Amino acid sequence: LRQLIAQSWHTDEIRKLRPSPVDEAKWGFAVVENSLWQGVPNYLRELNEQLEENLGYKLPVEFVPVRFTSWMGGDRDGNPNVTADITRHVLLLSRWKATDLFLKDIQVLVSELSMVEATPELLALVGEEGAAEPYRYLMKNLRSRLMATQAWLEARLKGEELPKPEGLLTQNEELWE
Amino acid sequence: LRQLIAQSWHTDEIRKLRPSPVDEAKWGFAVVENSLWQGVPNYLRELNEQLEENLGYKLPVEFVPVRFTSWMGGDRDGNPNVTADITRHVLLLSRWKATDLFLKDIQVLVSELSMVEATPELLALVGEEGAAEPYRYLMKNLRSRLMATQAWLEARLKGEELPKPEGLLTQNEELWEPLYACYQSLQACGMGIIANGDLLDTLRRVKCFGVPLVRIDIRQESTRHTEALGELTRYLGIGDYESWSEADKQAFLIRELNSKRPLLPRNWQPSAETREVLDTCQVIAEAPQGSIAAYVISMAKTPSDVLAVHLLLKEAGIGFAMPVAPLFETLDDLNNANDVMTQLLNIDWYRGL
Amino acid sequence: LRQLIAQSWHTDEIRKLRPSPVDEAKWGFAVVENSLWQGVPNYLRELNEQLEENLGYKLPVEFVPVRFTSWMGGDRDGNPNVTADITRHVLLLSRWKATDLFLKDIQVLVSELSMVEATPELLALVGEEGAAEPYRYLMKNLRSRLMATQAWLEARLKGEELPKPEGLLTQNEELWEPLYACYQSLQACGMGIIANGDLLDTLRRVKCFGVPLVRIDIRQESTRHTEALGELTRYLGIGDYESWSEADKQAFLIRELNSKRPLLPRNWQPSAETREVLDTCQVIAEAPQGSIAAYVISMAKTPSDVLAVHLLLKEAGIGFAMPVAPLFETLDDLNNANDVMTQLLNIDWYRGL
Ligand SMILES: [Mn+2]
Ligand SMILES: [Mn+2]
Repeated sequence: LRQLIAQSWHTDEIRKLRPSPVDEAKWGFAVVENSLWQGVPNYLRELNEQLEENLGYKLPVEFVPVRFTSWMGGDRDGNPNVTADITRHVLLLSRWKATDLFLKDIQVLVSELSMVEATPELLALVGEEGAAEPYRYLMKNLRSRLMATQAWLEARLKGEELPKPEGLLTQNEELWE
Repeated sequence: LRQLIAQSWHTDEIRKLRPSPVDEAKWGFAVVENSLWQGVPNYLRELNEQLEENLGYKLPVEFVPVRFTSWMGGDRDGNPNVTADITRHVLLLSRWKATDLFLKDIQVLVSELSMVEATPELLALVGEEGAAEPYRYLMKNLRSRLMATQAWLEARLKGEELPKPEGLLTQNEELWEPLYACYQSLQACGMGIIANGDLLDTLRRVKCFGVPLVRIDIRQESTRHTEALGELTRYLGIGDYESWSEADKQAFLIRELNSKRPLLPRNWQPSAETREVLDTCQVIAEAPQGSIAAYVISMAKTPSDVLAVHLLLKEAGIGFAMPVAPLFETLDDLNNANDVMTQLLNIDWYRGL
Repeated sequence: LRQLIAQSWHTDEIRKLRPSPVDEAKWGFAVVENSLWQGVPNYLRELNEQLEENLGYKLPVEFVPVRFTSWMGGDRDGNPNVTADITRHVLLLSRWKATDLFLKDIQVLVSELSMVEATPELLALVGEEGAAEPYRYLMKNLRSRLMATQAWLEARLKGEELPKPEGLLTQNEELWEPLYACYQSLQACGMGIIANGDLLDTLRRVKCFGVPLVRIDIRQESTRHTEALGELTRYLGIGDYESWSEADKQAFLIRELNSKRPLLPRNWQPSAETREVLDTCQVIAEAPQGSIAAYVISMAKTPSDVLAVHLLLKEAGIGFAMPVAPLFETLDDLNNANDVMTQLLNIDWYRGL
């Protein structure tokens, strides 16, 4: 506690210059990772435990009633600094950050899913090659697919144009499935 | 809790095959990161708080009395699977892992050291360019330096040979130095509490774990050294070392240990066993100083047993003094141990080495 | 003609600085490509047409009696600027240039060998894949193989170290073989006239110039070898070679030439001069066999002069028998020459080497 307080008294930072839409877009990523990332799923577990306790049923797995959106790098009402270039940029950055957070989730999954008992349907979906570590297989495929798109956006962020990898992620269905 | 237990009941893994020295070397890295990494520095804080409370003084920052070492990928006593190639490999892997753990420490430091108040000495050390974010500067330099060496070892691990980057890390002094500089200014400039926090922890970990992460120890039986040196002598037509009495072996060993002309034939054809003894000393010699803690000689029975490894290491080209240790592990060897070392210390050459 | 003359009156270049061994090595490549490259094969065709006309027979295709060699970047007699580093460099450059000239020959061949009629033996040698354009196949393979080695030497020339490609060219046999296979089928399959045209020319150039382009010769004074071997002996505490009478020098040299234990200290500190003598033999030894034609010993006066270089080369690690040649260049040395060689041939060890 004394360390942490001291940090704040001595860790002084003070913008000298007006923040920019990217900076403000970045603070929202900070809120997303330090609180919403754990917060949403917990909210959904509690809500589900309560439904079943009090009413007798749980919402189906496919039903996620919450969605977060941001106006950062999207709102130009009255703001000349939020240009189409900035939005383009911020749009990319979000994708980069989702890749960052989704990799941490996928790593965990790649190591904890050592189950070998699987369904015809799931086995079919892999059929041989990784049919001796099925769930792990599908998590390893996704891991590469995420790592590929990450690589591509770090280039675009940098200003380089280069074709997009075969497993570029663009839709949620690609992670969901 | 139910999730965690379920994992264990369903997460079944069972080796199908004999683990390998790399695997066992890997479990030790797992112990290092899941427990020793936090454990050592805490042990050192508590010990320090107690010294000062009960006795009135704290040990100085530069004094880290604990060091961890591993025999994994270092002990070949009785184990044909621990080859000089494996040790080479494991030696590299440790360095890779230290880079991994040291980066996590350095990242933290790069963001929390936003202090701008610094000392003449520290400012000098950066002087302009980063003289507007001094401590951060030195942590960013180290970050690159670590990232560079990491990159290099992931290639070597892979089997690729490519020159080493300008900021390749090989010694603990290279991590110590900058880190210690920040500590000093922060104390000097009134930021004691920040200095004695995560910096202190990384400081202590450098000396406790450092560059190699965990130094290894090499261990081979005495018999194996006698055979390598016997095959060598017969090839040179000098005689047969494993037939000579012990006074002759020491005679031969002291003569060669003092000799300036080499003995190991440049392009020789030994047997598998001998080559292994010879290659292992080449790894020791090839490895950065401070990677290898000691050469242990299991089954040591006489003074020539210890002198034998000093000869081989000399032949392997080694620039520093490697601690050799006889391992007495029989009632008679224990019984004879004292006699064996008083003779060894009576040899003037040994005593000064 | 007026253009060409004008060029010379206005194209003035004048060295401002002393040329370097590389520059002089380069002028020899200029002679090789502007005149020897066409000249040798023409000399061989005329000589062959004459043999058959006047005597009734032609020499066999495998017999190329001419070979060109250069002393450029090989002769250090009296020249401090020709260092072992320069020779290493020039040795590489020659290989680069042979790749350059051999590609021009191979391109021609890749397009003109559209013949599809081939022999069992040749078809076997390709068997499918390129069995629908056989001769072209083998010329395309060689083309890549040459292009690969070219790439590798342009890096080494540049100072970069990177492993060598699978199809690195080092011997003339590697160019000869495929080329000779095509010749054989073309003769066998009725395409004599095509075989005896540009293929014949490249065939003869491989043996006349080959992989190294022009083998070099190394040349150092005898005195320099005596000093290197004197400094060595004093360091080992054996004595001082440049004081021993000639019978003692031969004694010492024959003993060591037969010895199985090395003599050159692994990490030694000689003087500049000695190191140069030692490094040069390491280049010779390091270089592919057939790059170096001979070691010439200017100022050779006694049998130990020749034996001295065989000892150094042995110490440098050399796997083949390098032709050593005494250079007698004084009236007395000429006068004593015969005596010097009859003693050398009376040494049984020398005679069989
Ligand atoms: Mn034992
Ligand atoms: Mn002369």
